[PDB]
Amino acid sequence: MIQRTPKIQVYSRHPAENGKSNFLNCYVSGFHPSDIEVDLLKNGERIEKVEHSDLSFSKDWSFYLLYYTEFTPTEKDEYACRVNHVTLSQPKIVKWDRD
Amino acid sequence: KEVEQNSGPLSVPEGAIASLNCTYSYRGSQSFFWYRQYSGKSPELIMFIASNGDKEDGRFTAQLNKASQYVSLLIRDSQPSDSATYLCAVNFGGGKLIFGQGTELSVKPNIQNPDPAVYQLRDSDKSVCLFTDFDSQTNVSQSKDVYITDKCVLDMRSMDFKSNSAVAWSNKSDFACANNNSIIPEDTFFPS
Amino acid sequence: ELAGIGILTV
Amino acid sequence: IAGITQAPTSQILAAGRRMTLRCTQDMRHNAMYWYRQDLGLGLRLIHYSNTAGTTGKGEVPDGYSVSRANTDDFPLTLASAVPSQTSVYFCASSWSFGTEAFFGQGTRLTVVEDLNKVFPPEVAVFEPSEAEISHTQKATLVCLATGFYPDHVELSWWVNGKEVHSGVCTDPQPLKEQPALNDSRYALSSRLRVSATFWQDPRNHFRCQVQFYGLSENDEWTQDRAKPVTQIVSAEAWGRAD
Amino acid sequence: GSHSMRYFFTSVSRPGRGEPRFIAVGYVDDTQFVRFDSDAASQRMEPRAPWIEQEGPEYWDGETRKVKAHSQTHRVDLGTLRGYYNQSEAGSHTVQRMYGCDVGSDWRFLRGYHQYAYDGKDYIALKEDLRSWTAADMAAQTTKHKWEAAHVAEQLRAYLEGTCVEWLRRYLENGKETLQRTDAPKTHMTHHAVSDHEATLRCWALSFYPAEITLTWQRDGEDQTQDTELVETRPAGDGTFQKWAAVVVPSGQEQRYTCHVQHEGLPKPLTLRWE
Repeated sequence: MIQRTPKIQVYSRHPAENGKSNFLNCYVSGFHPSDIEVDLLKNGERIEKVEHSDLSFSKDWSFYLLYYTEFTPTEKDEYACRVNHVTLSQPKIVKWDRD
Repeated sequence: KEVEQNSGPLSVPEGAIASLNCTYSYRGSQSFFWYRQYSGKSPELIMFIASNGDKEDGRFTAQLNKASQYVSLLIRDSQPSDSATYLCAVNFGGGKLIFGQGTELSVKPNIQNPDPAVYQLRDSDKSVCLFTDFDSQTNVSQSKDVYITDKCVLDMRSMDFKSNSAVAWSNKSDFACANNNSIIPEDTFFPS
Repeated sequence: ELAGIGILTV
Repeated sequence: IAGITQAPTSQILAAGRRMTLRCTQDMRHNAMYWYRQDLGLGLRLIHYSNTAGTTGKGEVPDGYSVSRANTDDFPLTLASAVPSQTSVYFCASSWSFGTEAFFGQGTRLTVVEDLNKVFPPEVAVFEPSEAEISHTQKATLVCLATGFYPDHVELSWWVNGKEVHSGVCTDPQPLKEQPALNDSRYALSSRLRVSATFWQDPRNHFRCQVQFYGLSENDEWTQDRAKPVTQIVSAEAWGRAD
Repeated sequence: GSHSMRYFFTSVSRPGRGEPRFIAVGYVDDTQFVRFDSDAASQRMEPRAPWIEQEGPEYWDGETRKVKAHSQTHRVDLGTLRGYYNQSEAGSHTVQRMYGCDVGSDWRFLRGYHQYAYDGKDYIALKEDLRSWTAADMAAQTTKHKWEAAHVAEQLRAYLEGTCVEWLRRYLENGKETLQRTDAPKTHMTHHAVSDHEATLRCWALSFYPAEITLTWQRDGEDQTQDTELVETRPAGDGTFQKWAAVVVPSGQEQRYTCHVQHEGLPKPLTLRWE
């Protein structure tokens, strides 16, 4: 059984401005099998109200998912995405870069 | 649900082209079936159709138009063996396969020399009179009183000869051969 | 619309 | 070869009893179907089963149970038989859901409020007319089975011990002798025409054979006269030169 | 322009005796509109689009029945394939199915697909002609013989050429505001000195539909292609997509590098540089 490691991309729906509401997105792709743990983090703490897209897969049979939650970015607040998978001995954390 | 055909019964003479139709409710239907059921038998699959258009299987032809939710079957050279109840089946997704009421098709035989007659028979317990050798156009009644049955077509095979018949019987002594509510030709041969 | 035909077990 | 089989093909039930119609198929079909046909209409979907282990409820599921423990079997269970369940039940099977369904032999099922309303037929055969011979040179024999219930009869013509299929004509469905009754007895007639020369030959043996489906050896009766069991009633006549 | 409709199915056996997972999704072009999930409390085909909600109850009942039939087919296929490959009932395996049809802008049939995979490897696929199969290994040949004996390729041809195209047109008309739209990319370029003499330029295209887009880096008039950090086109969550591409450039030489953008919503291709 062949396994594949998730690609993780953290971004926002619209260009971010401090004090303006937006949607924090974490897009995982190119992984197998399908089960995967994804949490969105605000200053390292776990954001509870997170929705995600319906599981689909790409042309090479690897899956992809989009986890998202509404947030109001500020200059002090930092956000991240934390993803666990069978191909990961430990969770992988991708910090949110404004670029 | 909701599959409806030409209610019937319909009549087509021997050797002619017959046409049955059928409509359904579910626009998303993708497979359709025509079955043949003789009286007392199980549905024998005639044809199936899926793509729009026409499909030729010998004497049978299926036509399908999803745009108007319509399916139909055409029979060439109607033979006496084609007389049966024809069933229309439409698939409504999954295992929900719905059948219509079924159209009874009667193929009428060609009568060689019509010779209407009525006779009397005998045995060891009742009285039986027989109306026979009439054209297929003649209809038979049942009221009267006394039990009267329906028309039946027998094929003599080697003689190249067919015949229509009907039977009436009773145990009442007032019953007679000339006793006939339906219209019967006056040249009905009676015994003498 | 889903396919109502052509889905057979392996 | 592989096919599909129902069992039984005929059964009479006393209201309140339980009965299971078995249906099996060999040809590796996934989908299976149970239909109910009342002769005043077409058949309606009772139950369906897309795969082995899964079932579905269809057009008329009220009062029926099913099971799909494996691929081959799909039985239909009637727990509490009621008189309104008298019908002809058909089983079908198909490769995949939506593909063509292949039917079995059918099952004529009649539920009665009282087993004492079942009766075997009285079969009599009536010899042709000499006037019919003088006018048409053809002779017609009339078989008549009377006073039976229910409609489970199958008539055939046998000449000299061999069944004939030429010149024969049986009524499509029986008649009602007292049609006002829901339990009215039935009657059926049939005709066999053969040349007058064939009838006048005194060596010919004509026999009308009527198969009646009724009770079985495992059905309790406990009445004084007789119980109608699945039997054959024949009535014969011979030729004569006259 | 060109349009397409595709359905994706995933069924996962879960270690033990638990009910397997089944997820079905439906896409018109790059827009999802229907879904089914076995772990949801509805157990029905659900809408994920405004224009698909106008369909009648018979549509939703038929889709529910058909997607349940797919789910049961995969339920059998998990154990069947497990027996095919002599796998243990203690592990978890995955069956994936994808089928659909593509048209050629004039809404005429162009291509048809039906592909089937066990775990993450191809198992069997309907060829281009929609009448022959491609089996991956020696058990997929058993499945292939079974499907040829039952004429599956004929039925799938009838679906891919008939019903798929009809309902793809009907879907394209209903909600034409959404499906037949074209959102132009909103672009900008960023410059970051990775060190004293180092530089890198990121070309950003946002909020474009459909997802097909071309971003390339060109140095002094010739494309570099290989010297870039290009990422997969990703969704923003509002029906549009994002894509960016970075290039490493020396400091003071940012003007040698230009970003070229191509999309439907842009009548003429775009060229950007570090302003």
